[PDB]
Amino acid sequence: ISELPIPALAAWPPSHLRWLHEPLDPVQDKAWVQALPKVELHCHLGGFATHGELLHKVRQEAANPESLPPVRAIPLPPGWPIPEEPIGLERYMRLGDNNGSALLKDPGCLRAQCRLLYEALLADHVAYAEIRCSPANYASASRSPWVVLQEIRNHFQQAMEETPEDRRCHVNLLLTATREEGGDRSRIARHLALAITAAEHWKNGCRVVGVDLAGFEDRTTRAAMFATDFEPVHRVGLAVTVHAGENDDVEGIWQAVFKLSARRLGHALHLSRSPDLLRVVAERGIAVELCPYANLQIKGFPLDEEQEGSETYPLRGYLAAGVAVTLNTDNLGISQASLTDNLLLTARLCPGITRLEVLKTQVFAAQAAFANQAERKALWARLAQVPVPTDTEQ
Amino acid sequence: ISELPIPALAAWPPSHLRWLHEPLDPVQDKAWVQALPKVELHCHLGGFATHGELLHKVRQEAANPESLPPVRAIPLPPGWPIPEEPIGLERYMRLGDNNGSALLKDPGCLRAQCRLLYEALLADHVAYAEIRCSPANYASASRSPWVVLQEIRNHFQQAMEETPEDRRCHVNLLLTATREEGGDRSRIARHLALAITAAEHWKNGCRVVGVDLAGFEDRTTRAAMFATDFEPVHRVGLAVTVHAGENDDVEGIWQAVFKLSARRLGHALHLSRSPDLLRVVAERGIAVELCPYANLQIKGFPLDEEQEGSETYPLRGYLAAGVAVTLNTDNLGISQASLTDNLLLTARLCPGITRLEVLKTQVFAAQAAFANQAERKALWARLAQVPVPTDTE
Ligand SMILES: Nc1ncnc2c1ncn2[C@@H]1O[C@H](COP(=O)(O)OP(=O)(O)OP(=O)(O)O)[C@@H](O)[C@H]1O
Ligand SMILES: Nc1ncnc2c1ncn2[C@@H]1O[C@H](COP(=O)(O)OP(=O)(O)OP(=O)(O)O)[C@@H](O)[C@H]1O
Ligand SMILES: [Zn+2]
Ligand SMILES: [Zn+2]
Repeated sequence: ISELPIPALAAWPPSHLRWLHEPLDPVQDKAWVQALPKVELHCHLGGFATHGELLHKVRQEAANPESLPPVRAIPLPPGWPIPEEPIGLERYMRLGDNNGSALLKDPGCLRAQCRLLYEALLADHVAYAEIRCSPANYASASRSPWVVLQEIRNHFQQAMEETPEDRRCHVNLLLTATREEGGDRSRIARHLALAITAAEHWKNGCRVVGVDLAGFEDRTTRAAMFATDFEPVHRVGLAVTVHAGENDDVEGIWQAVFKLSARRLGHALHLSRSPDLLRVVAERGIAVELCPYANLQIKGFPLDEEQEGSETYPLRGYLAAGVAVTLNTDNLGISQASLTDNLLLTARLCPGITRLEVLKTQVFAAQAAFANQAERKALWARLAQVPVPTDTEQ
Repeated sequence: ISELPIPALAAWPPSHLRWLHEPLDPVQDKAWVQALPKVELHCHLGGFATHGELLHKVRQEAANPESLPPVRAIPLPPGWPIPEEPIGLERYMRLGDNNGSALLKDPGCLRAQCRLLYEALLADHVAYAEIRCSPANYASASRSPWVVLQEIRNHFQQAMEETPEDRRCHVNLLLTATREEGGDRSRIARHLALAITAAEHWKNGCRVVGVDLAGFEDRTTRAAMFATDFEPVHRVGLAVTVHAGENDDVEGIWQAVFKLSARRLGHALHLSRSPDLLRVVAERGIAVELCPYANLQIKGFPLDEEQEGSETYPLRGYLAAGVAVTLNTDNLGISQASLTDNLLLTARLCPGITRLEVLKTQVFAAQAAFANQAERKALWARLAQVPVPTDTE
């Protein structure tokens, strides 16, 4: 009874505890996961409303209809959101080209983008969310990166107050310090200085809690970030996550843990290959952020297999090894899947994934979130309200 | 009830749950604290038997009795274990000199030091212990520091194997860079190469799990530590622990976390006066090792107060701030107190400390231990068996 992730599970009757240990059903437990309080740690602001009906809602409320770009032709791959074959990362970023840099530069569009995304987290029962944005991408000749960040913060801080404290999601912001291919270390300096300033401007409500080192790949300009000077970042309270995408080495991961002092790892799908790194990543507490849909589409994994094969999703292996694994959505729009579909696609990606392990990935995320003491106790008190099962008759 | 540390406490009757939240009593709770499955993270091998009956049980086992040095007369202060005035740190170390490097160069005395200490951990109901030692301090012209360490390891492993699994204390070894370091980078290089080699020799039973950078408290050896590459230590899997304490050098602790990648801080008593550093130490999980008796005897703290002041023992503040705080013995011999007596003294150091806060320091210690997945899965299964209270009210 001392292996349950939350203390409230121990106070259940044996009928339900026996139910927690059976495999998750991706066709019947759709309603139990939905009511579950989730925790999002990898969500990109500029990828929420990329195509469909939400893209029109964002483009409709623009403050400069004349400035809005035309909606270019972005055809989704067939079988979407489960493509016939993977599409890659470069070809995956382009599906969200109807929204982002060239759309959200409109102050009006940014309001709907930040307010429609909060309504998508609330609908999903998210209790905590770290949103990732690049304010320097949405700036113009009259709106500096600090002005855009001011707006983004208060757009989420406004939605957070118009919501009852019982169902209120808590949104925090991560500044994606992108390793620009075309931009130089000037871009990094501005990004790291913007987070250090924001990391002390706000102490309550929406806060800038860390920096996301996207572009950690490209081990040719190695690294323009391992020069670092990240010590100011560490002394102001900020936390570092490395967006280890599009790469299959282990040396970068080693240097992110011990030179960058990173606390989370993004899309670290090849950790089991090196068991020495896997043991360190599990004893130091480093958290691994996995995105089921975004990974099945960029990389592609076997679906509905009946055995843990060689090329299977590493979620179950990570859990066995002790790694603190979390499940996220990456791009809500670009992947067309909410935080519930991703936790339900796990049943088909990892054969045998128990529905108790789902609660473990949520308890892990609750410990890997860059929240403060007040924010944690409010998050812990909301995951303690785990809903009771739906179908236990067999 | 989400605040309960141990999932097993959720299954207690509502009558007892209120008992936990009541303040601890350093007298009537002895039987309950004495039976708690405890975790030891700061215990020195060379400070176990410095005086008394134990000091002679060790000397009476040396293979070369004639080689034993004469038993000096070390006068313990009056009041001891609880002095009416602190004796400083340098006096504290000299207080134990009938044991340690001078005595434990004999294979017979060393064998009786690693087995009498294991009997003190069992008598105290310890389920996990990390013991720190300096093999190079006990080496002779014919006994290499690796020969000493290989003997120390097998004395504990042979003691652990002879005890039933359900009552067995798991002992792990930390290699300590002695406080007299920095002089030569040759000795800190032989020290880190011994741990990298030991961290691969043994993968089961008693293991070398980390290195303890003592002397960090000094400035001429803290730069030698910052000039030495610790990267090979991190790749092997060894963890790093640093001694804080008398030196209230905030800059030292900052660099020990982000340069040496330290996971634990020893005697970090001045963290509250640095609110910025107390947030990083409380959000990253860095654990703080506190020694209630070794801290009352080296620094001195108010006892039996009624309400918090401005200089009381910071264990209450640390816990509120979210810091992961552990309680240990430091030197079990030099201080006449076991792990049970250090937990009970917190009731006098910290006014109003709750019986649930005591059980938290043992869950914090369990998460701070440098044990692996197998060791951890067996330590949780022993902390979950928390004894039920005696009176209940
Ligand atoms: N999968 C990924 N791999 C690498 N970098 C990524 C990835 N996803 C996002 N990024 C980085 O995040 C930065 C911010 O992207 P975001 O999704 O917030 O929208 P955006 O800046 O409006 O988009 P874009 O530049 O594609 O039009 C991008 O510039 C890119 O550097
Ligand atoms: N409070 C402390 N602060 C700093 N260093 C300490 C403290 N207590 C012990 N040490 C260091 O711990 C190291 C190991 O001490 P231990 O108790 O194991 O005895 P020892 O070194 O074998 O004994 P001896 O000093 O008789 O040779 C010593 O080198 C000492 O420098
Ligand atoms: Zn991403
Ligand atoms: Zn010590």
